[PDB]
Amino acid sequence: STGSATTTPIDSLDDAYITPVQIGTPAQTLNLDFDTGSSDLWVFSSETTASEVDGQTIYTPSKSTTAKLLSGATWSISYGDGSSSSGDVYTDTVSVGGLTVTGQAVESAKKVSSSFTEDSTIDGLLGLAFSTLNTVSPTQQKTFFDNAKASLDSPVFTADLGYHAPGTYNFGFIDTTAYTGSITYTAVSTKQGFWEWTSTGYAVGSGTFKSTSIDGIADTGTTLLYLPATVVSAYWAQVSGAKSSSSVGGYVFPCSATLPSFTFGVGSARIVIPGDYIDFGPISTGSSSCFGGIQSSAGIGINIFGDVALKAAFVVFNGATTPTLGFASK
Repeated sequence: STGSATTTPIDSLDDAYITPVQIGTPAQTLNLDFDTGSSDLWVFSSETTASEVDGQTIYTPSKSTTAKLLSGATWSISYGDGSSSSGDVYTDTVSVGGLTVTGQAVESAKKVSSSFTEDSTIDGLLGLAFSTLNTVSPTQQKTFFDNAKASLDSPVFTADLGYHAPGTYNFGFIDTTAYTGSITYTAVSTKQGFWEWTSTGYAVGSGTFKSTSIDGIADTGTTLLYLPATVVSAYWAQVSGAKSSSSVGGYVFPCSATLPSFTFGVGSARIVIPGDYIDFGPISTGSSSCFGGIQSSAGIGINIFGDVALKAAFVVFNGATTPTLGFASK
């Protein structure tokens, strides 16, 4: 089997991407944030505190003939950005782009933090990291991808995120028409539950490439590119007037600037992030100070290849017995 779904930016800055997901019988379609940095499939639901719902589409398990309460199971998750959610658990039929899993754990939110409430366009998350991070207790549950894996033509999914435009998540096959040149594969460590890999270095604009190992995670659920402070300083030093602002919470730059590209290494290959991808616009409406898309990972504890980086590539998440990551230009 295979699946193929379109993923769409939630706003004009590509802050996140939503992908339609069918849950239950008859289908209830929710728009979920596919997140390769976590491993819970959770949804706004009929059980969510009413004051914490503001425009989201909710899953109503009582209206699904295939929904079954997973007796005794609860979940609770906190994310890197400080947001959180929790609730109880159903199993139900879940389909993504024609690919169907029966008995998928669907985690029903009773509580969500304000950040989720305020984002009316995101109805939940669909985790695509390794199932070892799944927070369901007392019986840990598998991700959609883990459940689908044995049925897939090939045990892979791919992320093809668009810049200010729709893109694609595919399951079970590699679309050889979706990228240019070759795919370069690189080793993955699952020791922390993430798609963790080591970049071979970087360049700023037309500058020389610096060979240096950068350990980080491929995370579709993080907006920006978070790298070591040395790297990030070298980038923003090439932008006149750029500075790190503690009051704003990162690097800002004059909105009149033209940003340089940023290149990262995948083995001997190179992925080029165009400068425009690094512009996240005015810090506040009407401001002439703009927020940078490359930020320091210092104090996160890990480097994160988020959407800013991933959308410059066709990315293969290979879930074979020995997982790997592949990157191609497109």
